[PDB]
Amino acid sequence: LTTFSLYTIIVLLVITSLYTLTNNNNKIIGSRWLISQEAIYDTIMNMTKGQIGGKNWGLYFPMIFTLFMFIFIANLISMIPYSFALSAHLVFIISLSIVIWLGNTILGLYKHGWVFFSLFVPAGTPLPLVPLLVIIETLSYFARAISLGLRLGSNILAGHLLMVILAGLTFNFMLINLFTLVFGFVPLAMILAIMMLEFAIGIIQGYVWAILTASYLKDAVYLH
Amino acid sequence: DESILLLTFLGFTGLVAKYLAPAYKDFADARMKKVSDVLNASRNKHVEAVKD
Amino acid sequence: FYFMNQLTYGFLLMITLLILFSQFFLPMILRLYVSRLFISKL
Amino acid sequence: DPVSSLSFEPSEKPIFNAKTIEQSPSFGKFEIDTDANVPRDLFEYTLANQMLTAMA
Amino acid sequence: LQSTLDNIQSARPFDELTVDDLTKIKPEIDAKVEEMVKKGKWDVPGYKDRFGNLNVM
Amino acid sequence: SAWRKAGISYAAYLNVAAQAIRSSLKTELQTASVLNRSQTDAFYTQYKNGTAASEPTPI
Amino acid sequence: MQLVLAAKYIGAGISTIGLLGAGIGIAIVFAALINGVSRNPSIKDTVFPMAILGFALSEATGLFCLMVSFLLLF
Amino acid sequence: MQLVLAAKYIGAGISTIGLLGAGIGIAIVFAALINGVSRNPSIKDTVFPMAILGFALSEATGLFCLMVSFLLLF
Amino acid sequence: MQLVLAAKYIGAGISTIGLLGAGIGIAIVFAALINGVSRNPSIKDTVFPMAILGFALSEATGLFCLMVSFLLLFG
Amino acid sequence: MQLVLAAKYIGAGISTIGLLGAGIGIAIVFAALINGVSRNPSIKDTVFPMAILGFALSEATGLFCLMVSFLLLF
Amino acid sequence: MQLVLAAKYIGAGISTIGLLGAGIGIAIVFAALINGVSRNPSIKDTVFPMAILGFALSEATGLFCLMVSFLLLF
Amino acid sequence: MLKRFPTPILKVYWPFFVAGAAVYYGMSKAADLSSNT
Amino acid sequence: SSGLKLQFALPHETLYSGSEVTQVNLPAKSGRIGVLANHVPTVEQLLPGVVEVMEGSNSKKFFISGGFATVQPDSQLCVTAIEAFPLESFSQENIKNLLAEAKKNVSSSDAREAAEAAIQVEVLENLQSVLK
Repeated sequence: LTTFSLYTIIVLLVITSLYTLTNNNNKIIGSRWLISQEAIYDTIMNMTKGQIGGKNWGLYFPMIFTLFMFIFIANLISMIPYSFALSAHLVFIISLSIVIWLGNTILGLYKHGWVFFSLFVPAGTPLPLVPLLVIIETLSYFARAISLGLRLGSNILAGHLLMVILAGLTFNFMLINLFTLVFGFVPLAMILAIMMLEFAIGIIQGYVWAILTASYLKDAVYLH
Repeated sequence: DESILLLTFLGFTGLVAKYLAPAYKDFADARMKKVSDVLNASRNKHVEAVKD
Repeated sequence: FYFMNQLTYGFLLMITLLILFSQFFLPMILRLYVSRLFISKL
Repeated sequence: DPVSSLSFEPSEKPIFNAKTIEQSPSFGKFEIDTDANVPRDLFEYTLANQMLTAMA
Repeated sequence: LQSTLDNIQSARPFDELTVDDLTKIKPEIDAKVEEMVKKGKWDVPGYKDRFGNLNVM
Repeated sequence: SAWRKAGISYAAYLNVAAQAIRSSLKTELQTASVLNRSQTDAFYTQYKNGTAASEPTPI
Repeated sequence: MQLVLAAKYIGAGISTIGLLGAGIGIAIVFAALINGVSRNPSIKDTVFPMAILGFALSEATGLFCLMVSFLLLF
Repeated sequence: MQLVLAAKYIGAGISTIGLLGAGIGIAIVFAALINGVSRNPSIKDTVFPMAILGFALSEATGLFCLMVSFLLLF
Repeated sequence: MQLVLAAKYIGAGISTIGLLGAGIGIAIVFAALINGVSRNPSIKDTVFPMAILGFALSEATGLFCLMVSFLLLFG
Repeated sequence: MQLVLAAKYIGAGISTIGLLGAGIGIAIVFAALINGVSRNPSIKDTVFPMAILGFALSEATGLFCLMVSFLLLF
Repeated sequence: MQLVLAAKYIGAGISTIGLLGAGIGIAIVFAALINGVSRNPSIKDTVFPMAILGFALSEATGLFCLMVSFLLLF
Repeated sequence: MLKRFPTPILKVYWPFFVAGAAVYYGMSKAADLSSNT
Repeated sequence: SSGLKLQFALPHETLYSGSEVTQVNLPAKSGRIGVLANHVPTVEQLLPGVVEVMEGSNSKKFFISGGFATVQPDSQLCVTAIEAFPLESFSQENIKNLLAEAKKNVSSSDAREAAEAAIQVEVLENLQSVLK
């Protein structure tokens, strides 16, 4: 058995613990636990309605929902001090980005094929930089791939280990002589600010994931 | 070494119960009263339309 | 070490939440949308 | 104000000073240079036009 | 319509009605929900006006 | 130039501009509407709180 | 061999100041955020995620340095 | 041989901070973005497509030096 | 071992000036704040919590700077 | 003797950060594009080739820099 | 151990010049203060407590920087 | 519990599933080529 | 709108009033500004110079004695000014220069006359660019 797969089971138990215990007997009125999910559904709905802007825009709206929520929930469990890192396995998150990027390329080649390679020319340019504009495009084409993964877990792995080693700060500050208890309130507020940063580096970075791959969905579905 | 981050967590959640909980309470109460008032008013309006 | 472990159980739970949230959790709120809209429009 | 050729009206027109012009709520909607005295000259232009309209 | 008025008088559960009771009183609700999912018009038009989106952005 | 400090108001600045433009007229095209448009004939008289009088000067 | 751990330490040190480029950048976003609202108060919620979104794109660039320090630290 | 990997460690250290102005630069695009819509509200979803394009290209400046840090890591 | 902690100290030295953009950053935020109240007087209490938002997270990046200079000084 | 390839690594480290200026540079080629075209919305097709003109031949100079790194790595 | 105190000395040397951007930022604070009072003399010493407060806490960054240099000397 | 709806995930979300299987095969290549480090 | 509504207005004859137009070109306080079919709502004081109005038709060349260009937020640009002008016929060099020398002479007088005569010299020398 692995603690990581057990953490994924805890994630699915919280997923059960977000809607079933939320919904009091299928009521119209929309209780307080359901208002948050309503706000999430609306802020993803109105987002990707304007983002990809397609006639077929909602057809990937569940996907752009469910790719968010995993990062939304897995950065609500590692927030506990006595916990192990959930999404800081960079092989896993970068491999997720690889899966999403390759699914985008297969979608674009199944939808467009040879004219999907018409994405390489953004605008009409004079001759001595017409192919070069393609190349820096191709140079960005895997950079479109690699960065979004290599920009999520490296957030989270930078956060909590920080709160490990700066806990070691409190193991290096409150273990020297007794006047360390005098004006020793500012590392407490500093780690407080780091936790304020950590909720941001979970939630807003998950939204960054969502918005960047939503742009990539408009890239792969629509040829410019 | 790890219970100090737990102490920051307990103090932060105490500040959350001080600050964030009444704000989300008032937001939920306001949206609840708004949706309930509109849903009652539309029903009363077409009850009056039935009377007309 | 646990590349197969994390990758395989991650694939399983990704496709699980794909089909799960798709078939369940978006239209269970879309029912609330259509219900409130149909009562308000009468 | 000649309401018709056979009727009329004594009419009032307010003038807002340029102090009010920066204080206006629907004013930052309009893009304006801070470094050109545009309210302090447009108030004069407003005064001149409203005087000309009132006279004519 | 007098009986309709008396029916509106004492049968308004405007704080406790079930959306499953709405699907039961109107299967047109279920039909529009399922068709709205299957075509993919995940926009709910004419909802946001009187029922605001109350989201973050 | 420094008309805002020393010379005219901006309405009067454009008034002097119009007097220069119509002063730079084609004399074939300088109609009577142009000269009557520059027929500065208004007389201003500063009164006081006791309704005193200033000179009715040509503005 | 007595230098290579010291080389890891000072290579971590020269890698560190890249967060500088975050710490300036995010600022002008907030400065533009003030010039999102000083000249246009009625649009600020429009840019209230849209500014801080840019924060999360700039902040992460700083966050893409110190942990490049840390792998050389560990 | 205890010195050459030491030098490639510090070479990864100096090849880190090339994100710096790029970590500035994406933000200044965002700065113009906050002055794009607060000036012109009805271009909000016209520039924001290409600007987040110009984000990624401004990423494409200051990212590859980062992986020059990683390939010299190995 | 006659060289490693000395290199640790100079590594804490070079990891101290990266909060340079602290001393710029928050300050130039305040600069626009001085602009924000100047061209718009009644927006000040509107913007100053947001600006103090534009303070707090804006400086903590530089904190990371010296905590590298706090760690390689000590460990 | 051990330094002739170790120094190539640190030369690759210093000879890569030129894109830094590109991370400053082409950003305003987008950002002045923004506050330009927010100022005039229908100048866009007028300027977006020209901007993607003024992008490309201003970027590739920085793309030379790590190229000087590449030959110094191999 | 003849090297380590001298290294502390040059470490206090390199950890001194962080006040460069501190002076730059407080100069930008007073520069915008002059430019704000030039367009708003009427509100001069209501902004100025907030201006000097942000000045205080913002120059405190470079103050903490050179006192880190002070303790690194010791 | 929850009303199960036949929402399109097989006739719509095929290529991301294909990409997941291909990345599993690439992990087979990787964990049979680079897991002995 | 496709194109733009130009309201080119004068005290004696408002020439254009919501005329559908592609481009206006106007000397404002920031210099010569060309504005196309869309623009930010923007208020500018207008320096006396050459306004070129390009439409679906060709581009007309007028002189303006200053005024205000205001972009009404429905993309209705209102030029509110005083003087219209032909191609070059209303401009005559002997009329301009002989007055300009006298205006340089009156610019040596008292500051009420001197500032105004300096303005007049500026306007006639801007009209020398209309003489071109």
